[PDB]
Amino acid sequence: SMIFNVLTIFPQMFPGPLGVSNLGSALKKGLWTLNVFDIRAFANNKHNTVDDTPYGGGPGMLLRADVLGRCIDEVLSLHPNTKLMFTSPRGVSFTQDIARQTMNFDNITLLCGRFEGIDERVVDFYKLQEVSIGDYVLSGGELAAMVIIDTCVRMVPGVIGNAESLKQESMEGSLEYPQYTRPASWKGMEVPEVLLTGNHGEIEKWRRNASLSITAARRPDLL
Amino acid sequence: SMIFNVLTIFPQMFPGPLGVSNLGSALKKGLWTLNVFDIRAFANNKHNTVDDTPYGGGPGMLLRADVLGRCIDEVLSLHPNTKLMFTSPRGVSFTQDIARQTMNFDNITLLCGRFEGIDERVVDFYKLQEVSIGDYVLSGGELAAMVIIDTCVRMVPGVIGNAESLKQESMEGSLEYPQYTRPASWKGMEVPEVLLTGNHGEIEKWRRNASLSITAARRPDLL
Ligand SMILES: Nc1ncnc2c1ncn2[C@@H]1O[C@H](CSCC[C@H](N)C(=O)O)[C@@H](O)[C@H]1O
Ligand SMILES: Nc1ncnc2c1ncn2[C@@H]1O[C@H](CSCC[C@H](N)C(=O)O)[C@@H](O)[C@H]1O
Ligand SMILES: [Cl-]
Ligand SMILES: [Cl-]
Ligand SMILES: [Cl-]
Ligand SMILES: [Cl-]
Repeated sequence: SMIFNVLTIFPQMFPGPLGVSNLGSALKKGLWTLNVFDIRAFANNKHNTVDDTPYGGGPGMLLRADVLGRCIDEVLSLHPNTKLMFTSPRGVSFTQDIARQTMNFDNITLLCGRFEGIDERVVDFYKLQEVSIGDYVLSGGELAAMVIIDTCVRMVPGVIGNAESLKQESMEGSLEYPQYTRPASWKGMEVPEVLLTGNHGEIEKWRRNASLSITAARRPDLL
Repeated sequence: SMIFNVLTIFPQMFPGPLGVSNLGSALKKGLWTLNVFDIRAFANNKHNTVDDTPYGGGPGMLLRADVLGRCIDEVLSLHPNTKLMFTSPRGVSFTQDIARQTMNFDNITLLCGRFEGIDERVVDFYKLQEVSIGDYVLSGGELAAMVIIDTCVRMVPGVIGNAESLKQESMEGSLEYPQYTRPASWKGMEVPEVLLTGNHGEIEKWRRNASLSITAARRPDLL
């Protein structure tokens, strides 16, 4: 019920990080599905060439519209209502919220850029939704796609523990409070005593106030 | 001259995306170095256990300070001036700028969180610099570390073509203009004529104004 199609010239990168731990076992269980399309296999030319120099001059290469179009058209023949997305620094900033909106579609397609990007006609023709994972420049869209997929699949019911998932949701808009586990003492540093009292009321008070204080100090924008 | 130490419970994920294309060949050439430390190998216990339930209650698990400390101390014995960083949603927002500051150190260590995070004592004792790659929740720090490394290594001289690199720098603070390559016509859509005239002056004017218009429409914050 959660299908992601990844379009990439590096299919052997995938599943990669998406293949371990909860994501990976949820993938084996079939709680989500990952289809990785190799863009190169859709190159009709005798060259097998996916990229070419840009019209107008300037350095680098650009993914071609004909190759991309064949690949995307294949994806559309298989999944005609897929939500078409393009990893791009030029796109809207990915957030937990965009992640949730993205999941209201149950079939999502992520095009991974390489080189200097893709021919603009592909973006306009297919109305690709451009998405940036942040204000930094990656070498390719593959990491961005993995980031988007991990974020989304983490919220598919059954992928992570229910309690963890509910706690994560309820903490949204706040920074995580300090957390501790064994050993009791480490390099002479001890765990705050309240957390060792079993006093649920006081522990929860302490956590709320720590989160509140940390949030105001570092992410006041989260109000 | 650019050394990254990645601390992770999933060493087999790496190099992964960092191992392909320019990053990968620069890694083989030795323009940067990647040391992936397996946190599990530093678990002294008979259990081989890196994580444990948090003091004070609440769901999930947390990476232990004793295990992390042994691993990080090993890293410090080898690289005593390494810049210690921790992937965390609670951290400062990674940007091209933080990436450049990060590169003024030539030895960087990235701790990858898993589960609910790590024992806070580790953050305070080692003064870890917390870094978020965006306002979304990943399953682990590994993708964040890859994102940080890719961003940084992309600016190491010799990793990508000089011309591309200079163009990227000069376009900072602006959104990328529309780009085109062959074929001339695709699904009845043609390339803007100015880009086919060879007129460098007019092409550059057109690009500047497209970038300016797109930036104002979507990222006015980039002034
Ligand atoms: N922050 C980011 N978010 C999402 N995708 C990104 C990204 N940074 C790079 N990419 C991906 O990596 C590819 C190559 S980078 C493109 C560089 C180009 N000079 C430009 O400024 O746009 C992009 O096409 C895109 O798919
Ligand atoms: N946006 C982000 N940037 C950097 N690291 C992130 C991240 N999202 C998750 N992580 C990493 O993934 C690990 C597990 S997620 C931790 C979840 C916890 N409830 C919390 O809110 O902090 C984190 O310890 C961190 O290393
Ligand atoms: Cl591949
Ligand atoms: Cl569909
Ligand atoms: Cl592993
Ligand atoms: Cl050092």
